[PDB]
Amino acid sequence: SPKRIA
Amino acid sequence: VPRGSTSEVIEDEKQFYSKAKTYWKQIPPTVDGMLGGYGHISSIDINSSRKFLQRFLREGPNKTGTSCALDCGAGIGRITKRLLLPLFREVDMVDITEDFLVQAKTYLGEEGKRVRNYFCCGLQDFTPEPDSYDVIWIQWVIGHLTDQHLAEFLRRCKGSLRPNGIIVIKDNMAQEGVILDDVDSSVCRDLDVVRRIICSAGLSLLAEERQENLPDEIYHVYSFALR
Ligand SMILES: Nc1ncnc2c1ncn2[C@@H]1O[C@H](CSCC[C@H](N)C(=O)O)[C@@H](O)[C@H]1O
Repeated sequence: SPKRIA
Repeated sequence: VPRGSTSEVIEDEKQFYSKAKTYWKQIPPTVDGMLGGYGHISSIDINSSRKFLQRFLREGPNKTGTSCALDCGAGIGRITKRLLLPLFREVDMVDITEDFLVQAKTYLGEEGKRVRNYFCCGLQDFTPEPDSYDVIWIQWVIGHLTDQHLAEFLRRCKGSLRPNGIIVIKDNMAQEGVILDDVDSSVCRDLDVVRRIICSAGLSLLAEERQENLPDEIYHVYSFALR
């Protein structure tokens, strides 16, 4: 999915 | 320093796939589920995808047809509903998660009667019919394939295109390298890596576009149109 930059 | 291939980041290929299958089996069959808590961005995404695709639908020698599209990693059919069914006479869906394809029959409503095949298969195991699709749409799923499997899937997709057909990839891109997410069991690759893979599959870029108006905190998203 679209997701927060780790 | 940066990793350039999945073979540097995946400890065990069978577990890479099996963990991803388990992860998606426990995601709700909803737009917010498909979008990882970002269900609210769906309209921004679809509007941009539509404009991107319409580039290729103009009259002329290379006009992409409108008979059939294939939605890859389709989930419940978010893209099939809002982007593809309106533009293509029929659509096929492929996804690994049976529960999502079952939910799709509800989610898609009456227009879903024009979904022809619902294929429940991993992309790594799927061979689309030759000379069948005007558009093959691959969104928010390439990170679930190894580089070898992604290159091979793209080769099989090439063989499935109708005259003037295109493949579209739309996905998360890393600033640099190849980054493992061990919770959903996927990778995020930089633009150089993705372009390498596309080239390896015997495909060429027609267009590349960054998605605008996304939350600042998330990976950048790009679209590629290929033939
Ligand atoms: N190896 C694989 N082959 C096919 N589908 C896969 C897969 N790994 C994950 N998936 C599917 O990939 C989807 C990611 S969520 C994104 C769904 C859809 N592309 C959209 O943008 O709305 C889920 O439906 C999940 O079941």
